[PDB]
Amino acid sequence: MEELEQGLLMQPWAWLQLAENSLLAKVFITKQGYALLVSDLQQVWHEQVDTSVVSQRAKELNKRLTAPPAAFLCHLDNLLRPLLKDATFSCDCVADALILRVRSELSGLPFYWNFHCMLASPSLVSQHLIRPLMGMSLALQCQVRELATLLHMKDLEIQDYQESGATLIRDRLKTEPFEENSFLEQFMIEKLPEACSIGDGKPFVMNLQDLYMAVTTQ
Amino acid sequence: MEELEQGLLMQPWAWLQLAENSLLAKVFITKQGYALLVSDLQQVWHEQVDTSVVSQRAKELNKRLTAPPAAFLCHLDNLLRPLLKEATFSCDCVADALILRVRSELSGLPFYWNFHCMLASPSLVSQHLIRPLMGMSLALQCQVRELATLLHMKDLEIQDYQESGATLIRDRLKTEPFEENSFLEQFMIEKLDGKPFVMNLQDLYMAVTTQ
Amino acid sequence: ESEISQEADDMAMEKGKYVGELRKALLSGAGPADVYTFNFSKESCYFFFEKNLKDVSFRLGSFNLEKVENPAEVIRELICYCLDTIAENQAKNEHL
Amino acid sequence: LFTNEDNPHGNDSAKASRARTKAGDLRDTGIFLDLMHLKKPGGFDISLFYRDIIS
Repeated sequence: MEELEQGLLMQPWAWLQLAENSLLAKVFITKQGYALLVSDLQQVWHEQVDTSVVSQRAKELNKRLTAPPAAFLCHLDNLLRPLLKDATFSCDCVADALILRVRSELSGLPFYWNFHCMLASPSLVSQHLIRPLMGMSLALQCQVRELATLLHMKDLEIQDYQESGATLIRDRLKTEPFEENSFLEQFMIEKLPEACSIGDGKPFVMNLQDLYMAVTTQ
Repeated sequence: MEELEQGLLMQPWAWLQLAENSLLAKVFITKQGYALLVSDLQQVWHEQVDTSVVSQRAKELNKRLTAPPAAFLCHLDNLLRPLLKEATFSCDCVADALILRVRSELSGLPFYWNFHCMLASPSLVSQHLIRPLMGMSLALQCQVRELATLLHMKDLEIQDYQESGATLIRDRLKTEPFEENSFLEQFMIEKLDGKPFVMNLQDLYMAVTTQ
Repeated sequence: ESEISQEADDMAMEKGKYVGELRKALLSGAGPADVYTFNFSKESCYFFFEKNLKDVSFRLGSFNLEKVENPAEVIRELICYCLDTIAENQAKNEHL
Repeated sequence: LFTNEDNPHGNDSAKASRARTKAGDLRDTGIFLDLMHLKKPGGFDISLFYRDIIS
């Protein structure tokens, strides 16, 4: 309560090591456990179960729990590296039920364990999974616009330097001042097909993640 | 599969002028049923069902008044015409028994209407819409990098402007050598509800939502 | 007051506009551009009136009929009152 | 000296430099000058440039 979202949104946007898919999934190491949180505004598949219900489902519904939850907590706590040092997470995308079989393997014999994507908690998701839109707007879509304005005053300084002497001579630096409208129009008409850069999320791990943490800090 | 949602996504979002909340609703009612996509940012009404609910609403209150479905769809199309330049819905501050109240004085006798609402699904906010938002964020990052490179090359050209320049300088605007630490510090420390989101991104959202 | 709220709910309009429409339609005055189709269906023996616009059918009102037993007296009083008000208007006109 | 100009030095900076030099000269001589807001009294909006060496 008021600690899982605060202690979970801080997870850097790091790609989970799936064999095939390139989904955006983040989870942060929390002493109270873990809860895989995904945000895309259309349909949630988030693992979050009450302690009591999983308790009964382990006592008189699941007979495979041959390892105490203390072992799982210890494994969760003693995992400082986010990226694999070289436990590959394989998925079989053959049907609607995406059963991401998380093979719990520490060293040697792979322990048999599997996940299940049940319904998430209504209150927490409905209250804290709409914030990222406003958090992005208020911070990033103001900082970027202020950077653009700083460029605009730099262009103004260049142009009134030019009008007050220091006339440009060589053609190599002979460039027109930047215009946002003309740049947008030329992007739409000429370089939009060639600027489509998605791939596997190259900036997702080098620029998007850190700036998003800066966005999601507040 | 894709036709209806592809056509509806091109339709611009219609913010309802209620001055009490943020409403991000899509309306496009021309053919193939009615697309009354009412969403309060927490529960979208996937009201794409057939004439069953329309007929039950029109008949359970009107035992002597009937209108054809063609008239219903024409009225639905004409519903929000004088609003995109009233059809206002008012919520309340009461518990989970959400009963909307319409107390407009039109004939002296209050008019009674019920707003059917189902349970809000907590599995409705993590699949698609941020992926185009991530594309727009990538476009914004590319624009920021382009503007930063333009700033850098203009700074280099300004470095040419002191040996062939020496123009009128107020002496309070000297250009120090560019330092990444100072740039990041000034970008971070100093220049760091829902209504500002919509009234700041309604115009920008249509730019990249297509391609 | 049986069927009036639909004409304020369907096209979501408030009072005053309907009052103004009634005042400028029931009284004298008509528009040459806007044709009026006052279809009184005597052949079908069913009394109803319709106002057609933008090739769609809507509702305006309903008027059940109950036969009056003294039409001659009311019509004679009506024409007498019309003549009296003509005389009064002419007298005021000449005085003015 | 009273005027509505908080900084009348949008002209050539040579004039400003010469004025500063002469102000230093008269300060050395013992002359003191006074200026205060006239255009917008209050707000510390005056003496944008004169706040350097004039007090």
